Amino acid sequence: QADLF
Amino acid sequence: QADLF
Amino acid sequence: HMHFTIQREALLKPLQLVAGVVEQTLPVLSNVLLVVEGQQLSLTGTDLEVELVGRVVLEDAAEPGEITVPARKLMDICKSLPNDVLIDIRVEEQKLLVKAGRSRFTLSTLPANDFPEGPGSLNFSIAQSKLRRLIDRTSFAMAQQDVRYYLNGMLLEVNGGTLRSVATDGHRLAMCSLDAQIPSQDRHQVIVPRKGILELARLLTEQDGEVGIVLGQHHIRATTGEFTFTSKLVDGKFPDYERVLPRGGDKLVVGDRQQLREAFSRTAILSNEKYRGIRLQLSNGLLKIQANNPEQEEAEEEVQVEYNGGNLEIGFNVSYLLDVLGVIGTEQVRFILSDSNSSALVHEADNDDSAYVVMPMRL
Amino acid sequence: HMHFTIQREALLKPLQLVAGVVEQTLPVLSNVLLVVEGQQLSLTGTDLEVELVGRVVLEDAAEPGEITVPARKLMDICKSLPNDVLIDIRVEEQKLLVKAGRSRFTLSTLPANDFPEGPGSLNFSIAQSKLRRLIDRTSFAMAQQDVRYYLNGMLLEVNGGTLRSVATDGHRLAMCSLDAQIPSQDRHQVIVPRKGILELARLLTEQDGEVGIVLGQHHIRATTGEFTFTSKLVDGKFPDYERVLPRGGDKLVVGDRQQLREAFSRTAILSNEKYRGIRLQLSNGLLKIQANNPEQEEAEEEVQVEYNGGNLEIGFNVSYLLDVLGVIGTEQVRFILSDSNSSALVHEADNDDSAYVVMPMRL
Repeated sequence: QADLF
Repeated sequence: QADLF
Repeated sequence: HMHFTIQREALLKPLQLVAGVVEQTLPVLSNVLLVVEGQQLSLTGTDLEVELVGRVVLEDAAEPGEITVPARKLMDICKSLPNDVLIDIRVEEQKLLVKAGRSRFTLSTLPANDFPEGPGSLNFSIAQSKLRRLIDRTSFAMAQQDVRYYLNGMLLEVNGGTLRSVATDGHRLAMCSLDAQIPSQDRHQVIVPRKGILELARLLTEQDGEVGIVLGQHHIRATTGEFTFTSKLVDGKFPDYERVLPRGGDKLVVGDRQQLREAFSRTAILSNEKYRGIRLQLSNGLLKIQANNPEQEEAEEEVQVEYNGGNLEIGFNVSYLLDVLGVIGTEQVRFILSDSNSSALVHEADNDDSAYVVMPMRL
Repeated sequence: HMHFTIQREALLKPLQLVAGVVEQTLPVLSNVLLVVEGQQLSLTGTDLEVELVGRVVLEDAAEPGEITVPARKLMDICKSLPNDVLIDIRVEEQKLLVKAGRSRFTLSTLPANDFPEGPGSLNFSIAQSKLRRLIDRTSFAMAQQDVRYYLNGMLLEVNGGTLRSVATDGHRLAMCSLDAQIPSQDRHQVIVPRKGILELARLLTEQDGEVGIVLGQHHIRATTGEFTFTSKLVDGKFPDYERVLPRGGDKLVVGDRQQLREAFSRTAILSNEKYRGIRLQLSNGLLKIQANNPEQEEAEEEVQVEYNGGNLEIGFNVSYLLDVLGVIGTEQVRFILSDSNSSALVHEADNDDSAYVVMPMRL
C-alpha cells in the first residue's frame, strides 16, 4: 500500500 | 434461587 | 479426477445448510466433503458432534471422486456468482477448479480420506412441524456449560406411543408431549446435545414435510430426503424429572399472557441485572409485582387475574417467567402454585401438552 | 419540586435520540438532564464530545426544575409502557417518581448542577438531505484511530458558496461538493470528529426538512427545531488535499458499477485477508482482475469496460475499491488512471460533484 502524502 | 434437585 | 456441472441455486441450497455446522482445531473440519458417486453429489459438513449431509442429483455427465474444500469459501463463491449460472467443478493436482461464466477460482484441498453411526434401537417417522414444536417449546430451558453435563441438552423420550422433550438447567424445566403413536415396547430415552438439537430445529423448515428418526445407543439420525442430520448423544442418564414436577398445586391463577408479559417486562427493568428477582403478591383477582435493584430503584405493577383463594407472597427470576410466557401459544395462561418455597407450574389455557416448572427465589 | 405530565410517544421521541449519545467514567454521563422551564421540557445527553438536546411542549400545568436520571433506564421504562399512556413525572427526595396507569417506578438521580459554545463565525440553513449526502458519500474514507488525529474525522469546508466534505485515511480520499450558495467572504474549514459526524448523519432523517448550521472556532451546531446537536471540533489543520488530487489522468475507463462491484466482490474472496490486494490488467475494452492469497488460492475475472489506450497493470486494495463503488449513485462509473504508481480518480458517470482517490499497492 502506497500513501497519499 | 432454589434448585429442582 | 472428480468433475461435475451444477446450477448455482442447486449447489447453494445444500452448501448453505452444510456450511452452517462448519465452525476449527483440525484443518479438515473447516472443509466440506464433496463426493460424486454416479449422478449424485453429496456434501458433508461436521464439527465431530453433528454431521450434516446434503444431496443433489447431477443432470450432465459427472466423473466420480471425493475431495474436501474450504466450506465458507466455496459457499461465498457460490452466493457471489450470477443468478442461475452453470458451475463447472473439477479436481486438478490437489486443487479445486471452479468455472462459471467469465469467473475462474482455484481452491486448496485436503484429502477426503482425512475427513471424519451405530445400529438403530428405534426408528419412526414424524411431521417436521411436530418435532420442531417439541424443540421450540422447550429449548430455552436447557443448561449451557453446566458441570452436570447431562443437562447441556434435551431429553427426547418415547413412552407408550408419546414423543416427549424435556429440558432443564436445575432452576427451571420445560417439557412438551405429543402422541405420535410410536411403537416402543419399553421407555426409550436419548439426550441430544444443546448445539445439535438447536441445529436440528433450525433445519426443520418443511412446514409440509416429514422426518425419519433413528434412535441409536450413541447417536440420533434425522432424514428428510434433501438432508441427513446425525448427532452424537450426551453419554449420561437424564435426572428423574417426574419426581420434580409439582403435583399438589392448590392455587390456580388464570391470567392474560400479554398483560403478564408486559407487566413482567416493565418491572424487570428495575430488577437486579444479574439475579433478576421480582416479588409476587397474589390475592383475590389480583397479582401485585414488585422489583428492586442494588441502587434502591423500584418498579411496581398490579395485574388483574382470575384467582380465588388464600394470599401468596413468592419470589421469582423474571427472565425465567418471561421465557415461559414467550412459548405459551394461548391468549390465557395458567399458573399453578402452592407455597413460597415451592415451584410454579405453568400451562397453556386449553391443554396440558406443555408444562413449565420454575423454582422460586428466597425473598 | 419539578413535576410534569407527558404522553408516552411525546417523551419517547426526544428520549430515544438523546439516549443514543449516552455511552461511562463520570456517573452523570450515563444520565439524561431533564429541565422544566415554563411549559417546555428539555432533554440533554452528552459524552463530552457531542451534546444532543431534545425539546417537548408540555400541555398540562408543569412545575419547574432540573434533575438528571439514568438515560437507558428511563427510555426502557418509557418504551415498555402501554401505547399512548399519560406519564406523571416528579422529583421527590432525590428520586424520580414515574406513574403511568397501574405502573409505578422510582429512579435514582444525580444533581443537575453536576451535568456538564462558542461565538459563531458562520451560520447558514441547508436541506437535511443535502448535508446527509455530503456525509454519507464520504464517511467511509475517514481514518479510525490514526496517530494523525486530524484524519479521524471529516473536513466540512465553505468556499465561494459551496459546502464540501473531505475524508481521508492517507491511503484513500473521498470528497463531495454541493453549491449551497452560503455567503462566506473567506474559505472556512472545520474538522468534525468521526463519532460526531456519523451521529449527525443518522439524525438527519427529515427527507423534506431543513437544518440550521453554526460554525464556531471550536464547535459545530446543527438545529432542526426538535433537536440541537453540538459537537466539539478536531483541534488541528486538515492536510492540503487539493495537492493530492490526481490531475493529469490519461486513461479514462467507463464501466458498469454493478459488474465491477460483483467482479471485485468475487475476486476479494481469494485475496489476502489482511492486505486485500488485487491485480488489475487494463487493455482495450477489457479489465482483467486477479487475486491470490498465501495458501496459493486464486480468483480471476474479465470485465468489459469502455477503454481505448495503452495497457496498464496496477495493484489495489479491493476493499478500498468496493467502498468507492458502494457510494456511486449512477449505473456507470468513471475511473481515471495514469501509471502503476499513481492514484485512481473515481467519479459518477454524469457529474464531478463526488470525487474518490485511491492510492495503489506495489505489485
